[PDB]
Amino acid sequence: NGNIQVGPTGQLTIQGHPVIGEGGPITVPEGSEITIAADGTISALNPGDPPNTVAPVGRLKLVKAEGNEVQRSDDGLFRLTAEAQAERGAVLAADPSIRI
Amino acid sequence: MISSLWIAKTGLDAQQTNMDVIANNLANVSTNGFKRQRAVFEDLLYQTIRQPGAQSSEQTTLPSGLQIGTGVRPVATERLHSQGNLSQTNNSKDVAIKGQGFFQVMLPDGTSAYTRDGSFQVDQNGQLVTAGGFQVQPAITIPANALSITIGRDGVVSVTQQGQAAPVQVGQLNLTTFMNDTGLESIGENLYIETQSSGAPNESTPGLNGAGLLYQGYVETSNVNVAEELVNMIQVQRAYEINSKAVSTTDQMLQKLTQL
Amino acid sequence: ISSLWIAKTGLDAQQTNMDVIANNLANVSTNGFKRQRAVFEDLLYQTIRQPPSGLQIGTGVRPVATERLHSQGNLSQTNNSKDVAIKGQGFFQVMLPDGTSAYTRDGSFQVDQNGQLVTAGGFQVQPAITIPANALSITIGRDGVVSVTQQGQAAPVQVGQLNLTTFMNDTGLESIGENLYIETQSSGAPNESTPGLNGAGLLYQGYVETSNVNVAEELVNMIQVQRAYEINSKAVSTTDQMLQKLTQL
Amino acid sequence: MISSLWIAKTGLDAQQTNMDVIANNLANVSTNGFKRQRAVFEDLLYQTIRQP
Amino acid sequence: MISSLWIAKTGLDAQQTNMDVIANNLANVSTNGFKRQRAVFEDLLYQTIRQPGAQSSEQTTLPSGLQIGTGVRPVATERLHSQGNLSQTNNSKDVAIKGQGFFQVMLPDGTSAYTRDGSFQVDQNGQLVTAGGFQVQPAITIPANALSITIGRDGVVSVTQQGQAAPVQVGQLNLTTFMNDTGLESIGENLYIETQSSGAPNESTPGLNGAGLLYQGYVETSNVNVAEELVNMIQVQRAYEINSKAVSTTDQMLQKLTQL
Amino acid sequence: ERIRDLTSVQGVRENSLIGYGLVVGLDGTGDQTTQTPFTTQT
Repeated sequence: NGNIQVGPTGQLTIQGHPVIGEGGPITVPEGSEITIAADGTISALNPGDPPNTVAPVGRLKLVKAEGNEVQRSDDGLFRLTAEAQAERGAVLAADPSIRI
Repeated sequence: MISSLWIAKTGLDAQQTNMDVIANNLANVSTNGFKRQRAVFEDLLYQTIRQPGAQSSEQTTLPSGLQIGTGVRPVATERLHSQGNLSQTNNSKDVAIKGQGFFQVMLPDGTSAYTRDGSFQVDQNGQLVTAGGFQVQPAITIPANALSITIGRDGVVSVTQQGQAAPVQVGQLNLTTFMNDTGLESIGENLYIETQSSGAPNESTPGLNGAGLLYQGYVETSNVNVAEELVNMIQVQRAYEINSKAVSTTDQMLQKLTQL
Repeated sequence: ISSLWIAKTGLDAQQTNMDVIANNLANVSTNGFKRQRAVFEDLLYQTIRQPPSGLQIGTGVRPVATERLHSQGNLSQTNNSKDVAIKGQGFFQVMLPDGTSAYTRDGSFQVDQNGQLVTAGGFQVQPAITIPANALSITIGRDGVVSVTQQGQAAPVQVGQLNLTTFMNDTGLESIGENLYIETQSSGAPNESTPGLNGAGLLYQGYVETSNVNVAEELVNMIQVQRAYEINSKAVSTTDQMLQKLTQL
Repeated sequence: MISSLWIAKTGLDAQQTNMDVIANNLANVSTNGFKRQRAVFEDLLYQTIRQP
Repeated sequence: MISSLWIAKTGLDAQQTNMDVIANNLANVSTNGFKRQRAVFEDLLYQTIRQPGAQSSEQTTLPSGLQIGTGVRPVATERLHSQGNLSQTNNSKDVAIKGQGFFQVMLPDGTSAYTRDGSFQVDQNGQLVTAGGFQVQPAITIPANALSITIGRDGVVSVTQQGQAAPVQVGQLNLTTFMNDTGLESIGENLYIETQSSGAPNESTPGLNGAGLLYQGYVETSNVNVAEELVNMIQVQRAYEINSKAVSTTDQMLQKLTQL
Repeated sequence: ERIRDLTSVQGVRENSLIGYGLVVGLDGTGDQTTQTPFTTQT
């Protein structure tokens, strides 16, 4: 689900229980005007500033894992099958090839 | 309804304003001192969909993002304050203006307006009034017996009496200049009023302080270039044609959407 | 279903294209308007792994950009001494009420009650040029030296300079309305310069630039937009009937 | 609108100014010391598509 | 969309550019030195489907393969550099050119431009400028005590002084020739500039080295054959009508398709 | 601080020399002889 949302305090939350990218939870400035780049980099703009002030504020981590190594976990959230963990570890790598 | 229909609405309304201005110019040929008007247009909001900044990769830049944009809101109507052409009225009372300046006039409310129309008269009291009875400023009361009226290029108006063979000056007729003539708010009657875009009115004798000269026996014609108007009017008809075709295309699209 | 969403993206693309066409054609007779062309782009493709070792289904016709054609337009003779047009590249800088700067290619200039050169709405051009009170006539040379004549002083007193700016990427400027663009991260810094040097264009007085909208192109694009919209709507209808027949059983 | 119409508009304006000059000269015969007037024309921009 | 609609678009664009060129020639009658233009067209891609070789049997050859093709891209516009008809302007400061050649002029930018006009003036300093203050090259300076300007057909410009009964020589006015005159890049102001298709200029005195002669008191007119332009205008209007008719036929074909 | 760094000798002194010359080559970008008569004359 990519229906991302921003809370009033600047917290980027695919439906609450928020998102993870390059660190802990992703947090963005309150005056959002957020855009998500092709490979995930999250850039922001205060609505009342010149457009040449859009430096990136975060990164949206993306993961490659498919089918036999992914398992539903009683929520809308999947995890690793406990068989793809004597493998690529508990917290997966960012796979710099997944596009948005 | 559909984003295209509002945009085409704006196009039609703007072209209609063009036709309105053109028709007002066209009708006021043979209006002395009339000044051409021309509409200045302006695009409306641009709905930003992707920011033209908004870095696309970790290195790239996304040049020229998406923005749609609507509207052609007409923003202003400039008035061309160039020197119109003169014409021989052979009327002792009609005066044209050589260059900048305006005639000040006192309205019935006591406020003052400004006119570039030399079609003057004299009422039953001997005051110069302008085709509508508006008593000009400064007051000029022609004596009852006066035979001849003359108005010099410097504006000193002087009458000739019976027997008394000395052209005794009877008054001084001076002009008023604004440092932005375009900003005056016309109120009909060939009369403009002061607004806080025009600037304070500076009164001066003709010829001095940049004001124009006075030409008695002439009237200044409207500076309407008729050929420009005809070609502009062809342009406006074809632009309205195009925008109507846009409305029709949107209508047909919305048809086969409903029929779906 | 799947085809429904694919054809919906098709409908969205044709609708966006028609919005661009309508904005182009409405803004004919806008001085200095630059016509837009929308560049479309297909979405992700879906792979089917065969036990060439894979085929792609695909979806979507996403609009990826709209670029402005920054080409020289024709000239319209306005018979006004304040209006100017530009031969070549460059924009006039104006100072917004906030304080920052925008750039316009529209030469419909005026003067306010203080003598400043403002642009059809009261935004002061840069650098400030104040026409004196009783200037009999204003002249704006081809390099932008604006001067006026006085009441007998037999030489035009110099009043100011009409600078322009050139950008590395003109198509990247973000337009905000009022025929004003604003500097972005993709336009680069504004390289201020005098007309005639450093790539900036010359100035013409008494002429105003026209919108470079080619109504022939826009009319044929309407033909294409309408027909493509109807074709996509037919695809939508066919998918709907297919799903009907599916749910009958 | 159309580039043809703008070019032709400028042409009409130029011919109009020429006729204005001719009419002013024509009216000002028998005017002492008057000097004839001659209008010099000059084409506007050339919008390049393929550079020479 | 449809392979036909794009082709018809190209045809419409080609005819519109043709009319642009015709209108520019037509409006620039009565412009001295102007050279008539003519647009040259050029067909676009051909989409090969069956190769014209590609034998069908071991004996046959399949002549005249299938090729559909697109587009009418306007490849160029040539400028006709032919002698204009001289007109007897009788003006001492006007000089025409008989034959090849150009006048070199210093643009304010320090670059050199070239014009085929003789409507020269003399500014307050006595320099020879060209209808817009562009100082011609070599620098020609009329002394204050001169009365009449004379320019020989060999370019020798000399003045007559008061009291002195002698035609003292004051300068030499030599032409510039290019070996591809058509390749000059026009920039308005009746001026062209050098490009690397025209080649480097060759500066030489009039008459010598293939240049033309100077006819004082003359002006070179525009070589725009008016009747040709009128008939071209008829032809272009009809061609545009027909290409739009092709667009209409394609549109009706599409409409009958979508109705299905 | 050294005496040389803050003092100068009476007899030791520099002089200024000026001259006019021409530079050749330049791959173009040279003087415009039309506006620079002295270059061609020299």
